Amino acid sequence: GVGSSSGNWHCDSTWLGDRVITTSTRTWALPTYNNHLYKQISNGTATNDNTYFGYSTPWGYFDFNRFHCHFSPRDWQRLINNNWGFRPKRLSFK
Amino acid sequence: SPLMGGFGLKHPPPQILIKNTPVPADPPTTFNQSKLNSFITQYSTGQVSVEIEWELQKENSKRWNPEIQYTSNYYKSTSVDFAVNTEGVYSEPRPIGTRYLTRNL
Repeated sequence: GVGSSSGNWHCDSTWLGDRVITTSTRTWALPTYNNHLYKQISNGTATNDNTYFGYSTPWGYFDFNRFHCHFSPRDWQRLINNNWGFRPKRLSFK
Repeated sequence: SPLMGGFGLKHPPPQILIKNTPVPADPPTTFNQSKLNSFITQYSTGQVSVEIEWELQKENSKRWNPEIQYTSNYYKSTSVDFAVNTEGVYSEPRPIGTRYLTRNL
């Protein structure tokens, strides 16, 4: 519905036993990229070491591949001062 | 609450009293009513174990920035803090308090 929220704000970290569940919510803004076009992009001889051929797309993408996207500095302190190791197990994205 | 700190208990851990039982030296062969004052010189040694279970109050804090934590100094030193020296003497270099995490009032 137009007048009903489709989700709630979920920023939190729950430490339970040998697990920590970080959840983070952010507000994003997506412009129209490339005027909806796919554009071939290139760079020539710039030195040869920096040449490329590729494509710019009208699509954006979501990146959360940094630890501070999920851990607050205090949560990071909790993690690093008390654990010999950690690893991701599962993720949910909304 | 005890003024030098800690837990005030109406019924604290009981005092554990220990004594070497006196072992008389050889008494005289004729009866003497006087209490014996000649004792075999004696001492005892052993092991003592005390196990205390402590309940913890976990911090449930929404503080964003990192907290103050007790940490050992990273820089090099002649000896490790809270370790023995070259003579085998264990030393505590500083009094470690207990209040490092934070709460709102």
